[PDB]
Amino acid sequence: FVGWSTDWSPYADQSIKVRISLKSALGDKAYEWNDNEMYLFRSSVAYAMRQYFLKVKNQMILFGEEDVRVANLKPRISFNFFVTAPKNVSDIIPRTEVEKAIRMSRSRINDAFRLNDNSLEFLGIQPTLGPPNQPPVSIWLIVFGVVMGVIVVGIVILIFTGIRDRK
Amino acid sequence: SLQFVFACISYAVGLGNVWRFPYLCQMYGGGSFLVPYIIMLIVEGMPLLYLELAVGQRMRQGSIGAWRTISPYLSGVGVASVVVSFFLSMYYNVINAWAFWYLFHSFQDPLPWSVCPLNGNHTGYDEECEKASSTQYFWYRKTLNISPSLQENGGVQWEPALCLLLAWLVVYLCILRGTESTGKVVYFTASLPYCVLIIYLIRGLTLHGATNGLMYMFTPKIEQLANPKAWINAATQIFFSLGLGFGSLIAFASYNEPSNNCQKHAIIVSLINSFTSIFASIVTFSIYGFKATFNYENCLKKVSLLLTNTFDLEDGFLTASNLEQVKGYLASAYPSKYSEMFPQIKNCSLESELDTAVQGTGLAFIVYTEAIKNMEVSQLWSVLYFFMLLMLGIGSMLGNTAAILTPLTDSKIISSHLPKEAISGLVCLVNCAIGMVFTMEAGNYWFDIFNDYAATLSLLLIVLVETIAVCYVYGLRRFESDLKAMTGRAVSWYWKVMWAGVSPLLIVSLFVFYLSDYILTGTLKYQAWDASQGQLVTKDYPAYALAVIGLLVASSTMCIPLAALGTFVQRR
Ligand SMILES: *[C@@H]1O[C@H](CO)[C@@H](O[C@@H]2O[C@H](CO)[C@@H](O[C@@H]3O[C@H](CO[C@H]4O[C@H](CO[C@H]5O[C@H](CO)[C@@H](O)[C@H](O)[C@@H]5O)[C@@H](O)[C@H](O[C@H]5O[C@H](CO)[C@@H](O)[C@H](O)[C@@H]5O)[C@@H]4O)[C@@H](O)[C@H](O[C@H]4O[C@H](CO)[C@@H](O)[C@H](O)[C@@H]4O)[C@@H]3O)[C@H](O)[C@H]2NC(C)=O)[C@H](O)[C@H]1NC(C)=O
Ligand SMILES: *[C@@H]1O[C@H](CO)[C@@H](O)[C@H](O)[C@H]1NC(C)=O
Ligand SMILES: *[C@@H]1O[C@H](CO)[C@@H](O)[C@H](O)[C@H]1NC(C)=O
Ligand SMILES: *[C@H]1O[C@H](CO)[C@@H](O)[C@H](O)[C@H]1NC(C)=O
Repeated sequence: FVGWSTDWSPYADQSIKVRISLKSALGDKAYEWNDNEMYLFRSSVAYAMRQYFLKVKNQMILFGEEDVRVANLKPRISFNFFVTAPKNVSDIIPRTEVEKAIRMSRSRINDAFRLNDNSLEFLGIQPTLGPPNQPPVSIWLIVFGVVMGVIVVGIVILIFTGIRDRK
Repeated sequence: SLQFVFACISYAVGLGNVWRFPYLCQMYGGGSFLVPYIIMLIVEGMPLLYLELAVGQRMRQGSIGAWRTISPYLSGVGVASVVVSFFLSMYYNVINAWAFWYLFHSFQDPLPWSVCPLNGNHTGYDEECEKASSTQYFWYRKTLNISPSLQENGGVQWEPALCLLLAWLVVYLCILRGTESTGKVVYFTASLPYCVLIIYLIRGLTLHGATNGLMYMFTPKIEQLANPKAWINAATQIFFSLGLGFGSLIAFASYNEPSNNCQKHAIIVSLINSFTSIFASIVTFSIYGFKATFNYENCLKKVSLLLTNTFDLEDGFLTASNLEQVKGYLASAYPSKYSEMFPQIKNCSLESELDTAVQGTGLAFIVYTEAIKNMEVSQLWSVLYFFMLLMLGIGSMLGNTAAILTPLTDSKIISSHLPKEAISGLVCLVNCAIGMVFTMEAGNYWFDIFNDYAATLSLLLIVLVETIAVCYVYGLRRFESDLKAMTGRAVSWYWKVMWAGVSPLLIVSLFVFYLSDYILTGTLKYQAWDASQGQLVTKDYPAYALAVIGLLVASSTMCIPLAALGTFVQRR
């Protein structure tokens, strides 16, 4: 292939893409995605990174809104962000740790923007719905057994009455 | 008083016109099937029903006795009137079992047809439950466990077999217990279906996109109006719903007073049955149109989401009202990207969905489960509807079994060898053993076969034989004179003409058209579930299934001619 693309980079393998749909989750009464919303999103991501590095690795790292670098902003509200070192921009946090941090504190990020796990897609971090807890076995079997027992008792009573009448 | 009206309504309202009619109507394009049914009612329903009622009233005998008194070499037709009914008892009670199943899964807050099962990662949904609706997946997999093709059939599924056994036990209990208390039972078991249908009609009309189904059901498409299969199905369905051919009407008429009015009774019964079937179709097709509209909206939303994701548009920029314009703009902007996903875009329209939203023998169950899942208190409405449907099925099965057992009850030799009460148990056991076939993995295909052919040709042939015997063998003038002597006000010329040269001619013409269509097409195919596509695909019938259907039809059709030949041999 002759030529080159202005969109690829060796560190683009550590980027996480975020896609946001404001007017689908909220319909009306939906805020516009200006720079202030981007600042709030970067602060939420930095908070999630801080929480992950404090509650797992026992390392106090002072992330900030300048350590979550964002590129490729589009009117869809779909960009690529990557989290770097606090003051060592040349150092990029590996994508696995970023994904673990996002998974750990995704509910807070969703609550900060009033989105729920479907209008805020991280394209690589798929949420888990939750196991459908089951009764001991089910209710169809118990009700079926009760009904068939009642039917058998009634049939036996009717047969006994008929035999007595015929006797 | 109102007791007679309630009894007539109960005799007219049955599981047939509630369940089978919507499925046939959806299969044959809605209005293109509805129009013949009204045509087939005023031509075949009222005249033949009144003829059967008059014969039963005048002869003062059972079906076999009446058709033996009319002519010796014709008496065997009465035997046929049992055999077909037996075939009904082979499979009809199976429907009740399904109702039982759908009742037993009605006491749970997480209704089985409400939430799709998880794939296993607890992250998404099953592919079968995603491509198809939750109700459809529950019906075709968690209830019937149907196989993709009829050729492969598994073992007898134990839960459906247990449900069928419970249904047969309930039928036998009702046979033993209920013999004359129905007069009180008519006070309650005749109006509940109408109330349930009113409630479900209200719920359907309160749903978004409900008028589309009503418009579809009342649209008389001329393209599919010419199909003889629609006429044949309408004729057999009206005959089955009115009970013609089964001989129960003759037995009931033999128990009435000779001065009892028959024309009014027949007209009222036919009109009530037709109105009830139309009302049930209205409610079912309102819910069906709701389902089709929901599927259409979901498809449009998926297409818009894919376009927005792959072209980075605004969230609300792309809507249903301006889809094709945006598609054209994207094509004119960069056709390479548009063509990179052009095969992925799906063309979905209201007509295609309404044609193939939900279809099959369980249209009523799927449609009403979908309606229930969008209620406020789903469990209560589910229990009420399934109890009503089960009660209707129980009543219909009780009538059919009484009609079957009456010739056996009148058998002096049989009564002298075994107790009368044990005969009912033996019949129930034999019917359950025969109907356990439908509980297999592919038992739904056999149920469809025995719902499409076990009463299609047999009832038509029985009705044709009966009307020919009444019009020409016994003598129309003699029958009219006897009826005038019995009650006065001899039959009007309308009824005489219909009995003489309208109904038999129409039956013969419809049979000839159906035979010609089958011979020309030669491609009798059945719908089969496809989980990979999550839809229904037409597949050619296998040789053994076609032979079984042919044998089932042939036994009922040849029951009468064989006995006629035997009687002729005995005379000679
Ligand atoms: C901000 O973040 C950036 C990172 O983004 C950070 O910069 C890094 O700093 C570290 C620490 O100084 C650098 O690591 C140094 O590398 C020196 C260069 O020599 C080595 O270079 C290659 C490093 O690969 C390492 O890891 C691989 C995989 O684990 C391993 O195989 C290597 O052996 C090595 O450990 C390496 O490829 C290279 O290989 C030599 O040998 C092969 C034969 O095996 C031969 O073929 C090669 O040609 C080559 O000769 C070589 O090993 C290295 O000198 C240095 O080691 C000395 O210093 C450390 C302490 O720093 C001592 O512990 C050690 O004993 C030595 O004295 C160290 O390994 C890393 O390269 C930087 N990366 C970048 C991108 O800059 C900044 O410091 C951060 N800044 C702040 C303020 O936080
Ligand atoms: C579920 O996990 C398995 C693990 O191998 C994976 O292959 C599969 O794709 C996952 N399901 C989905 C829907 O991604
Ligand atoms: C939809 O319509 C287009 C327009 O001709 C056609 O090319 C395509 O095959 C149709 N079907 C699908 C699934 O896109
Ligand atoms: C989904 O599952 C993951 C692990 O499988 C778990 O961490 C997460 O809390 C779950 N989310 C729910 C149940 O909402």
